[PDB]
Amino acid sequence: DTICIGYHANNSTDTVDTVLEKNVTVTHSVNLLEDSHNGKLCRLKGIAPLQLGKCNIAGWLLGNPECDPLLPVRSWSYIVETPNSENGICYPGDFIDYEELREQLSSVSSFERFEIFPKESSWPNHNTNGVTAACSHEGKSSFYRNLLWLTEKEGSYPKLKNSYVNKKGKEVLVLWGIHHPPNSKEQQNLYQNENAYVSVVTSNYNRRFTPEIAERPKVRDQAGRMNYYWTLLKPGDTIIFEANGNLIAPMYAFALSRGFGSGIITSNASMHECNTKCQTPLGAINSSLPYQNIHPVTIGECPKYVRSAKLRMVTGLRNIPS
Amino acid sequence: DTICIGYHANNSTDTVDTVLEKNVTVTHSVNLLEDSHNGKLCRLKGIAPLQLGKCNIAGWLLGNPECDPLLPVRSWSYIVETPNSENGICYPGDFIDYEELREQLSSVSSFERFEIFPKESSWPNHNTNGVTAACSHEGKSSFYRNLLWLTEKEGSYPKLKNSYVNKKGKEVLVLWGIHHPPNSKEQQNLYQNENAYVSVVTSNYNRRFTPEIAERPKVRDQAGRMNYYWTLLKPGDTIIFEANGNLIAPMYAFALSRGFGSGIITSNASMHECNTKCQTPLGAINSSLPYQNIHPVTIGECPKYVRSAKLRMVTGLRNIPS
Amino acid sequence: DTICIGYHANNSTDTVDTVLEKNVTVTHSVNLLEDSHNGKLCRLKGIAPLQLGKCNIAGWLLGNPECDPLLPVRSWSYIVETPNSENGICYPGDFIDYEELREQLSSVSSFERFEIFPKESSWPNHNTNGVTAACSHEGKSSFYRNLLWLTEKEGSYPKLKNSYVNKKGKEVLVLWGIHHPPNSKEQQNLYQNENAYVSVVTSNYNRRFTPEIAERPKVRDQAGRMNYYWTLLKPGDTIIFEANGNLIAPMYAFALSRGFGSGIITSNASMHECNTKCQTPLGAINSSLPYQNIHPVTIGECPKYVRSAKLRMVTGLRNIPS
Amino acid sequence: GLFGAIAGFIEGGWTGMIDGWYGYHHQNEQGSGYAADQKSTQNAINGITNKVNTVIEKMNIQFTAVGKEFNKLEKRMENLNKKVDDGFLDIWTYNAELLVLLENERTLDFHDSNVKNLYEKVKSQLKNNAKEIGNGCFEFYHKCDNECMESVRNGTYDYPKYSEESKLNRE
Amino acid sequence: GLFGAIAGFIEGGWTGMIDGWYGYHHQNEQGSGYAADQKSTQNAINGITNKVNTVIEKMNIQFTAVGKEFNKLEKRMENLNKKVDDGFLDIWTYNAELLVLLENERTLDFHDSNVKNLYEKVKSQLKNNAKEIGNGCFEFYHKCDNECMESVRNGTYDYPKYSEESKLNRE
Amino acid sequence: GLFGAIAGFIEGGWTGMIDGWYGYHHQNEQGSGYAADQKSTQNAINGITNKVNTVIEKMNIQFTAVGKEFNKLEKRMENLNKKVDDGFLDIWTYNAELLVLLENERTLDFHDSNVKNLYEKVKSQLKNNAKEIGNGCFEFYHKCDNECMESVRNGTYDYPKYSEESKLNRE
Amino acid sequence: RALEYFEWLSX
Amino acid sequence: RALEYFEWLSX
Amino acid sequence: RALEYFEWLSX
Ligand SMILES: *[C@@H]1O[C@H](CO)[C@@H](O[C@@H]2O[C@H](CO)[C@@H](O)[C@H](O)[C@H]2NC(C)=O)[C@H](O)[C@H]1NC(C)=O
Ligand SMILES: *[C@@H]1O[C@H](CO)[C@@H](O[C@@H]2O[C@H](CO)[C@@H](O)[C@H](O)[C@H]2NC(C)=O)[C@H](O)[C@H]1NC(C)=O
Ligand SMILES: *[C@@H]1O[C@H](CO)[C@@H](O[C@@H]2O[C@H](CO)[C@@H](O)[C@H](O)[C@H]2NC(C)=O)[C@H](O)[C@H]1NC(C)=O
Ligand SMILES: *[C@@H]1O[C@H](CO)[C@@H](O)[C@H](O)[C@H]1NC(C)=O
Ligand SMILES: *[C@@H]1O[C@H](CO)[C@@H](O)[C@H](O)[C@H]1NC(C)=O
Ligand SMILES: *[C@@H]1O[C@H](CO)[C@@H](O)[C@H](O)[C@H]1NC(C)=O
Ligand SMILES: *[C@@H]1O[C@H](CO)[C@@H](O)[C@H](O)[C@H]1NC(C)=O
Ligand SMILES: *[C@@H]1O[C@H](CO)[C@@H](O)[C@H](O)[C@H]1NC(C)=O
Ligand SMILES: *[C@@H]1O[C@H](CO)[C@@H](O)[C@H](O)[C@H]1NC(C)=O
Ligand SMILES: *[C@@H]1O[C@H](CO)[C@@H](O)[C@H](O)[C@H]1NC(C)=O
Ligand SMILES: *[C@@H]1O[C@H](CO)[C@@H](O)[C@H](O)[C@H]1NC(C)=O
Ligand SMILES: *[C@@H]1O[C@H](CO)[C@@H](O)[C@H](O)[C@H]1NC(C)=O
Repeated sequence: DTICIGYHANNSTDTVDTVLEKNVTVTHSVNLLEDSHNGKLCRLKGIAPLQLGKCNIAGWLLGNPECDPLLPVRSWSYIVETPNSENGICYPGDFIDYEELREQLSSVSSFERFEIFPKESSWPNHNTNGVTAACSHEGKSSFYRNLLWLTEKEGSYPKLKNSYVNKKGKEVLVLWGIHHPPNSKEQQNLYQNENAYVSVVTSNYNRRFTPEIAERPKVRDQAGRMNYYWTLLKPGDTIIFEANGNLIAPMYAFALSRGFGSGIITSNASMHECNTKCQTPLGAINSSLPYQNIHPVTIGECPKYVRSAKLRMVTGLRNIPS
Repeated sequence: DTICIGYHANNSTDTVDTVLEKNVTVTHSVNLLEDSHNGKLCRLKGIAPLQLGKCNIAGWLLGNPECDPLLPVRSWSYIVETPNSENGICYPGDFIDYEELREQLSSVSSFERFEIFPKESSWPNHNTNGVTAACSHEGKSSFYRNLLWLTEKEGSYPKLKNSYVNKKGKEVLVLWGIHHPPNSKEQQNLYQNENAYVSVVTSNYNRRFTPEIAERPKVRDQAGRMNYYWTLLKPGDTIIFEANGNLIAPMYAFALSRGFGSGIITSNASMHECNTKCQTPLGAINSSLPYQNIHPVTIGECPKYVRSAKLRMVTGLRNIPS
Repeated sequence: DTICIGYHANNSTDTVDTVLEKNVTVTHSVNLLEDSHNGKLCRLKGIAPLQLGKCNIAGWLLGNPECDPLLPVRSWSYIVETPNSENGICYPGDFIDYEELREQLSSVSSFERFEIFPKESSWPNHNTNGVTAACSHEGKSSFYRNLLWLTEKEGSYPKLKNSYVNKKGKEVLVLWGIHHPPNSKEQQNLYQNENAYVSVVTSNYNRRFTPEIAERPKVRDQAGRMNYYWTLLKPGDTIIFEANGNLIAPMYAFALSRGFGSGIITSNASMHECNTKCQTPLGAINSSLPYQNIHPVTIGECPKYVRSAKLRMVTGLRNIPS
Repeated sequence: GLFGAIAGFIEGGWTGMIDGWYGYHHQNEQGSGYAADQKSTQNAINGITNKVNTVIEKMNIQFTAVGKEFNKLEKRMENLNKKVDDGFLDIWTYNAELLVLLENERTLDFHDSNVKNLYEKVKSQLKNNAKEIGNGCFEFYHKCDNECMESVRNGTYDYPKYSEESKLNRE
Repeated sequence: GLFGAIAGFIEGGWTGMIDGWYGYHHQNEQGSGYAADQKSTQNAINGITNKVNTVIEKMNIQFTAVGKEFNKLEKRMENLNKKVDDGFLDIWTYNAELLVLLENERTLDFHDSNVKNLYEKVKSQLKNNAKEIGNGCFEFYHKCDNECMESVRNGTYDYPKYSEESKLNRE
Repeated sequence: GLFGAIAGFIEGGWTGMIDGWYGYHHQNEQGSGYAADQKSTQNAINGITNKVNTVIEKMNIQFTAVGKEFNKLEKRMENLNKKVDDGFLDIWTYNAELLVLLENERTLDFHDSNVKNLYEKVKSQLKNNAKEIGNGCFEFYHKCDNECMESVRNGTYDYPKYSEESKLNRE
Repeated sequence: RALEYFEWLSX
Repeated sequence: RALEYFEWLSX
Repeated sequence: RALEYFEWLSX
């Protein structure tokens, strides 16, 4: 009569590494590293992302004509740019503190596009029909949907001074532009004053802009330049524009709402009818595992990114079916 | 006759966690995590902190009238601001590179407030009595203790040009201001020149300031603005001011000494007659433990901050009094 | 008859630390911490470094006369500055975005110094012989090798406008300067226009410079100033200079090639005929060990820097020859 | 392993023991068979469950983390941001891989120890009423029916009850 | 535990042994009592002292660390500074908690090993002059007075001196 | 140590065993001598080689890392860059030193375990044909020539072959 | 997580 | 630190 | 790395 003591064994082919030995076949084990995604852009906690289509942030914010127009009000969980964004700034020039603006938009969860300065109504004694071929649409020369190219009317550019009081109860993103002709002849033909200036003030913002005329290499067949500026007008505060030339005036502005967990990602994937808690530029992750090796860029509640190819924890025994 | 081998046991109720098992009662154990503070602001290695009272850094440096005046010379181990600092910049405007200035002050251990440009003596043919209601004191309209509002005298504002040679043997923080009237009428009534300018130079500093006139939303009942500037004048070097208007001149400046281990903290607690080696905004820590979960902001020789609620090391045995 | 079981022992005096016990003598052990260097500057993967001799980056780029002239074309693996670099900016003034420029040069692997605007040929109707004592060479007053001090000729300073088209097929670093006289008398004597200006444009760069006249403390016996500017002209793009005074024109520019693994180090050591895979400011490291305590600054493939004095792994047994 | 049982003096595992990690095999007149020890298996499961769960718990939820952009005159800040991201990534990859290796080693050792401890528990229960025939087996010096076997398995083996018969067979 | 002594074949601890971690209890004609083993207790104390002290030593003094401020046009730099502070905090919280857990496990194992080693040392000293009656106790096959007991405790037990009498009682 | 063999019941090492980590010493009529056990030495070497190599592998190549410069109005960014460099340095110094300490402890324990396991393997092979005379030695109850010794060393000892003679000498 | 490797475990 | 848990220890 | 501590090892 005999009794023996022994241990479990099974057919498993799971292998784990240890310090003293690599590649040990074990009976049981747990994988801690997520490596699978669904290859789709999804809703994040039930909220769809903001897709900019053919535009980047600049093209969308300035109102590039080539980009399909979005609904007046939007709410999102994250912003998606496409890698090949052909439509951005269409009239050559610098967009000041653009990166800072993107970083601001990274915590915005909603916008309302509203007419801050109505077209035919706000700039009397000035022309508002200025267009350009650098910003073409359907072949014809056009211009930014959110801005207005003010020029001389009937041989004169009278000093304008207009203002907006923010009664939206939220921050209002106001954008404008400053035009820089390549010569003084064009400066006179457009704004009738060689010593022009633009002034923009709020309670906490205070800037003055002066035309700087010089011949420049052609960009998008333009020797002139256009510098783009922006400011966030606090609730209740007032913004004042004052100019006698060169002002690319605001026409539409954005009432903004703040949120958490958002961000801007560059992605190729397509939006699908699906929901997730974790979104990467390559696809959505549905996992409760502590690590992932899919992508460093994550939106939502995601596992920690690591470079590892394998993170497998043994729980069972050294497997010896022999 | 018998002899047995056994181990210690005691009444202890200390519990520690392990990997395989949580919450194990043990005979002995050491706590590594400090979680107690005295709730007071103390001396740090025998040196009292700099308390700004009702002021923040800006209000103290500009010389806001509402803030009790400090002794001419001070030495400290750290700087304390109160959360509700009502008295800062009293006349609306931007304080350029303010954050950088705070960072400079973070390694300053002493100041001497001295008269760099004596009031009645340095700006002849100009008025020096300018005051405002935005900077009121005891009801009456007043002005910064460290600055001087130079205006026109007897219908004229002659070009001034004054200089200071630094013979303190230390860095000298010099502050000044540039005023921006809301209209040209006020510009003329104050400085008698519409094309005014201010110039400030040292061996390594070189800046020119131009008035920018425009109507602005009222801030503290002021449509005008005042931009504040600063520079550190090296030992032996000379600073030169030159202007024909809009200069808010320096009157008092600061001779500064550098030190180590200092910093600026926002705190509610009160100063007491006590001494410590480690100070947090919530209170002082007296411990030699390696970790603390009290506050991320520390001044002095402190334990490392962690989020942990518990870090207890076992030293004794698994306690089994049964 | 007897048989015994035992273990190895030897004469070794290697000691290692453990958690429960320090300083244990063992039979075998591996050192993981590299602490030896050869005290020399070496080639890195077969490419010699760029040594600036008496110059720093500023002095080399501007063309300080005191610094021996380098060959027209150079290629390197890292850039070396000496601690005591006496020759840098020789005419007092600010070098704008200098730090950013250094950071650009940190990924440059080659330069070609070429004449972008030939001396007698590009600025007709202007004098090009301007020199100064702040930039002396061999006793005589001289000037930057890469820049040209344009002044009035025959009592007049006609508006100049010159341009360069980049056909190098690489980025071209262009540097220039803006002079600021201490008084208007000198401004007139040099540039014959009190309202002078300088304009520099490319497809993506656009800046305008205005003389600012004021008396300044003497630096290197100069009350005037000279501000230095730079831009990277993309392949195919065109840079345009336009001025009626104060322009310190470019004469030589740099065609630049990008590389990886480079950097700028400050070192005392000397270049030798030797090669390494890892270079530190103190000397070269030849090791395959995972750690080093020699220096935090490394170029190439180096062990990870740690503060440790000792990192020795035991492999053998506790050594008990008793 | 560290305790010498698994892949040691007990060469291999039992594919036939399907209801636990550690267990018994018996052979007597009534027949033969496998039966896992639940007290030890359930202790090991509790332990390793708590180990896995702590490895998961120590890693916090990674909330939103996306890239930033910098203009052509902010190369230093861009490289510093990159330096930060790469540093943190190195450190976490290192931490994860190392923790998994260490804990794997300790887990195999833990199992080895459980098997050895079970064996020793049985040995000390049986004393000289049986002999160690190697490979983790005991040969009784007496008849051990199902009830006897079960008394051994649930830790209530009655040594005096079989001491005489065992002494006789051992002679 | 890993070595099977503490909470193992030696079920519980002794509240009555107040002068050490590991020790003895004896019973003879002269009486009974507890006496800790100092050689092993003092070795364990040395070890664990060095462990605690190294855990403290590896953490450097945290010198002054305060927040910075950023204007409304420096959001990126503010978020990068925050990212740095939060990253370092995560890593140190992780490191601290993990190190404490690991070392706690190893400490309990260390104690278990010390008790087992002491037991085995005694067993090997006594050989067949006594019998293992379980629970970590030995029953002598001979009279063992205070002097004998002490010889066992300080590792100088004279086996041949009692071999005959033991052989007779063991029969 | 943790398993009680090295610096334990086997007090010291052998300077005379020059061809391995663990081994034997024998004494019979034909003479005496040392001979290392290769099966265990080679297993230990494999293990520790893999340990060292992983400690090296887990540390990636440190590519180019140099300082940056900041103007007098960028103190915050300079201090943030410094904060980053110092933080990463603290963390890596900590990680390195701790990993080396932990692994050293485990390595000594590993050796201790190998020696104990070898001893137990021999003991279980010999059974009552020899007696444990302490210090890791066995005294045979029979004549054990070179061939017998080698059978013990390479794990093929024939117990029944010497059982009778041993029984007689043991009496 | 729960390790349901055997069917009589408690969790 | 010192572990004064028993009164005959050496430190 | 390779630990050539004895001369009959395999690596
Ligand atoms: C890791 O171990 C696995 C076994 O668990 C090895 O895979 C086996 O390799 C042998 C030899 O080629 C094959 O006959 C088996 O069919 C393999 N098993 C499986 C499940 O694939 C593997 O070779 C080892 N790898 C390393 C790198 O050591
Ligand atoms: C951790 O263990 C402690 C024991 O050390 C537990 O506290 C005991 O819980 C029982 C059950 O409620 C009480 O009867 C005792 O009075 C408690 N002791 C003390 C000192 O409070 C505790 O429940 C355990 N906690 C966890 C989360 O496992
Ligand atoms: C660490 O251990 C070494 C032994 O490996 C000690 O060095 C020995 O110290 C004794 C006492 O002074 C000397 O007689 C020996 O000659 C030393 N050996 C060598 C090789 O130098 C050393 O003292 C220990 N150090 C610490 C800090 O514990
Ligand atoms: C192993 O065998 C089980 C049955 O015992 C079977 O369910 C399973 O599919 C097999 N696993 C693999 C991976 O072959
Ligand atoms: C995630 O996957 C699990 C596994 O099937 C499933 O239970 C759950 O419904 C999924 N959730 C989402 C949001 O996809
Ligand atoms: C435990 O008992 C000791 C006396 O042995 C006594 O001093 C102590 O106060 C008790 N501790 C607690 C926490 O009850
Ligand atoms: C800190 O606390 C300890 C504990 O009582 C005391 O010895 C020491 O004097 C205290 N020091 C200070 C500065 O409070
Ligand atoms: C130790 O002895 C060996 C010979 O066994 C000799 O080669 C070696 O040089 C000695 N080592 C030292 C450090 O004394
Ligand atoms: C580095 O040192 C090793 C050790 O002698 C040598 O084999 C190798 O040639 C050296 N390489 C260089 C580049 O110095
Ligand atoms: C095992 O012991 C238990 C007592 O805990 C006893 O009731 C049981 O009957 C024994 N085994 C069986 C089921 O015979
Ligand atoms: C224990 O042994 C020591 C020798 O080391 C001996 O002197 C002592 O007397 C023994 N115990 C006692 C105190 O009887
Ligand atoms: C040891 O055993 C082997 C069989 O594996 C046998 O061939 C050999 O002869 C034995 N030892 C010697 C060399 O006598």
